[PDB]
Amino acid sequence: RHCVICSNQKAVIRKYELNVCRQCFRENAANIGFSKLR
Amino acid sequence: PIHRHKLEKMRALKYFKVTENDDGSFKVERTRDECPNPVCGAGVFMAQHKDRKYCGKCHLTYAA
RNA sequence: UGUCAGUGAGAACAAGAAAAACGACUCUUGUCGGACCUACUUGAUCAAAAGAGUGGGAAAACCCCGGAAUCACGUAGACCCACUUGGGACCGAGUAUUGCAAUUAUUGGUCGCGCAACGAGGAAUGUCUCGUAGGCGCAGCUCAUCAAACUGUGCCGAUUACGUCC
RNA sequence: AGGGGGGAGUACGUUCGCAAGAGUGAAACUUAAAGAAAUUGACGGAAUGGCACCACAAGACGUGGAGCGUGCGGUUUAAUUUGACUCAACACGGGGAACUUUACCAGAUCCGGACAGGGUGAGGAUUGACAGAUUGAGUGUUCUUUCUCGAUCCCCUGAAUGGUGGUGCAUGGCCGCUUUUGGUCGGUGGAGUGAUUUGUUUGGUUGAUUCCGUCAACGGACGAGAUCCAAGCUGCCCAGUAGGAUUCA
Repeated sequence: RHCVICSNQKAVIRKYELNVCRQCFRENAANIGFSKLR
Repeated sequence: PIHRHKLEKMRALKYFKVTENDDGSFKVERTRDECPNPVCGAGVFMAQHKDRKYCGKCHLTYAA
């Protein structure tokens, strides 16, 4: 497909649960409310 | 030393399409041939090419 | 291959998780339904692939929210110690489906080739002590379309050791 | 007896000795260290005490030579884009890529070259355009025809922005590993000329610098522990999409 927070279209696009945050990796680009505890 | 396509064209009109229909005794009539049914009014005129005429702006098939 | 065992049939029975909304139409004094799935019935007075209509859901609603593999079975099934009726990989013909575009992309499909490999496989080398190893299946993931991959849930479920430091 | 280290206890002369050798003893040339002791690290086919199914024992299942899928190497080709190469390469770069993605190749295009400060307004190098031509591309880029024209597009410099280009040995952030072990650091005091050391230490216990004891250490800070997340048993909450109980039927 294509991405909306980059225009790269490569370095892999997440479209799981209707979000993109893997053309800007979510570890760097957090505050989506996710956490790791386990 | 070839640039292929794109060059200067210098084309189109000079003082041609100078005015509308000349007047002041009777009206004498235009340079070219008429355009029936334009949508931009009859200030557009049609080509002479292959016995066909064509409107470069309202894109009609009409012939002479 | 005989410790699913290879082609046939029937029974009982599982769990996370995915899903929906387009400035596109219609609707009004400030605006509703179509790109998700699954149900049901025609798809057999004659195949599969596959066509279409009705019906519900933003999910503890989705029809019993949960099912067919491992398993069970003597129904007195069939095969039966063979590279076969064990395995597939090559190869040709046909058709439908997906898509902006297919050039085996399609592939859940027909039906050829199987009498092509391979019979537990030299040296070498991997990793786990418990619901684990091993065996098995499903979903998510990616996304025109395809999962022998990856991630997660569930099922069947041991032998040996519980010691030492070479 | 010695005057940086080599050259050399060599050479020449000379005295002693049967000989092997002994005494005496240079230079040419070359080099900027050689050497002494202590300390902290690292290594040892050194020692001692411990700890790990990434180590081994017992032993269950594979891979390793077939037929396939995938990655890498090689060679190939117009291009076969490229990062990574013991472990912390190699179904890895959420990388199951056919047009898109795309680095790379075969060709065309745009202005993104914006910014007019030095120039062309009307009729411009122009915006849009049927036919004809251009060419894979009737495509309007281009060129001819003729039409539609804002004067932004266009002309010359300077200026510029854009990039999946290199450099990860310019660099930020992030991740891997060292290291899945129990390790780490300062103040004051003690010791040493100093580098350093003591605290952080003989013993026992523990996965553990985890504890008790002891001491030129005393009192502290992190990691560990604990706080968190999930699982197993349970109380309270507790019912209309959770599911049972009895009768009527």
